[PDB]
Amino acid sequence: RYVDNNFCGPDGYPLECIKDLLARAGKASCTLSEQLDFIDTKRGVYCCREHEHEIAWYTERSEKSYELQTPFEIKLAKKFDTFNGECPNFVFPLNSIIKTIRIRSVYPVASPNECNQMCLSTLMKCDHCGETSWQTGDFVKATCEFCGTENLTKEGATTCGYLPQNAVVKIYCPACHNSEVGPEHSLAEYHNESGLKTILRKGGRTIAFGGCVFSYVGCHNKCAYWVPRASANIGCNHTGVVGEGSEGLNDNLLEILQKEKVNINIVGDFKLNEEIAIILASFSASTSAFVETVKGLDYKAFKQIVESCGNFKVTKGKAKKGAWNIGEQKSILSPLYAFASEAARVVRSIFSRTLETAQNSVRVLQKAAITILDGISQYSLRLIDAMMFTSDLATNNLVVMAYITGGVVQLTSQWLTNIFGTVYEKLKPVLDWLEEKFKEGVEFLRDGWEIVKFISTCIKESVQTFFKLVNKF
Ligand SMILES: [Zn+2]
Ligand SMILES: [Zn+2]
Ligand SMILES: [Zn+2]
Repeated sequence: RYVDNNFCGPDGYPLECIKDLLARAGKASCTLSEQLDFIDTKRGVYCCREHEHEIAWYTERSEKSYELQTPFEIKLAKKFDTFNGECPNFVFPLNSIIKTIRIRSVYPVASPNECNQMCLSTLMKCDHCGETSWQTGDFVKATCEFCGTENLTKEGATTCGYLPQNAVVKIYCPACHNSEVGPEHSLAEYHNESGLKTILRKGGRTIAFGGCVFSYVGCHNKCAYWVPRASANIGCNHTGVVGEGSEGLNDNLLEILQKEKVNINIVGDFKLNEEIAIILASFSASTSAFVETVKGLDYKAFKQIVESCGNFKVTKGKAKKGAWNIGEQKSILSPLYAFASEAARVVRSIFSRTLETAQNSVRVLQKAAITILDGISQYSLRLIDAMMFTSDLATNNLVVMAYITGGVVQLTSQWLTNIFGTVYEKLKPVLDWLEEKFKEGVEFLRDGWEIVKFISTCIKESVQTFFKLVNKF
């Protein structure tokens, strides 16, 4: 059984066998340092006659007596210097600074509408698809971004995203929706009805998830509010990764984020990729504000907006060691890019959905694509239109491609109207060609995409064929 260098367990709480040792010795009321000196006299790891409490973690804790040590007393956690091997799961990430804090007793909030909802992610299999990816939600259920379905949380790597100010977690509160109990219930009633597996201690009930320890504050509008009473900080307010496989993931986060300023490095041309779009969304108050923000976006505006927050420095050119290299297309489902803003959640969903393509025409795929996009947000269509037609959008997501590509027949009609002054009968074979191309379904989505960009901001082989047809009239 592995402990830290203060002989507390992997979950941050003291061990029963150590409390019994110190109690028999009459050291229970002593300060932490005196208790540890005693334990060392008993040979530390081998102070128990039935255990070998190998020390895996190095932690710095308050002097508070051992029996009163909790995850809320930790200030620093990292791998123990002489421990050769991989670490077991630990409540906090390694190489992290730990901070600690009805709602008025926690945050300077004027009303619940000023609280921000944290982004909680779990790495797990989606039953609906078979894919394994980072699903976004809370500590009870999460949504699979590929298909939009909800799955119950399972054991695996977990993370909380970048901490917003006044961070809360909003959970469906069955105690309030159950009309027999309703709002104004007692605390005991909430925890008995919620049905989720909390960690019960003499000091209350808490939840350990994604590098934070949450506690219950209160309810509003039949939702329960939890707050990260304790949270890790590995750099730029990121809370790191905990759970199976977290050690490798943390190494990737620490290399990039644990700096005085996080270097955002745009490699090659500045294109509004999925990764850049969500980084900018992180700084937008609302989805509607983001729609206005992305209009006319270029590198300079991106640099100014991102750097204005103080935690980042934006540069461009060649890839650099230790920098946040953006330009090679990487998955947006990661502990990195775990932004908690409203606009960021919409952007993540838009660029992560897939289509159920089965020999369908472009017109059919567009109808399905719009249905998906409308479900995500009523601004999703205006947001995509802005990114595509007032900026320089690039993606390989089929839902976004299907929505835009299906409109090429209307854009072509208007484009030909603008060039030649009206719609001519001689130009019908160009529209008829597109209608036949729509029968290719997925096979034409990339070809149409390039055509839309060509006419949108007015040469690839798909456009050379189309353009040659137009030049016949
Ligand atoms: Zn023991
Ligand atoms: Zn899925
Ligand atoms: Zn409630």
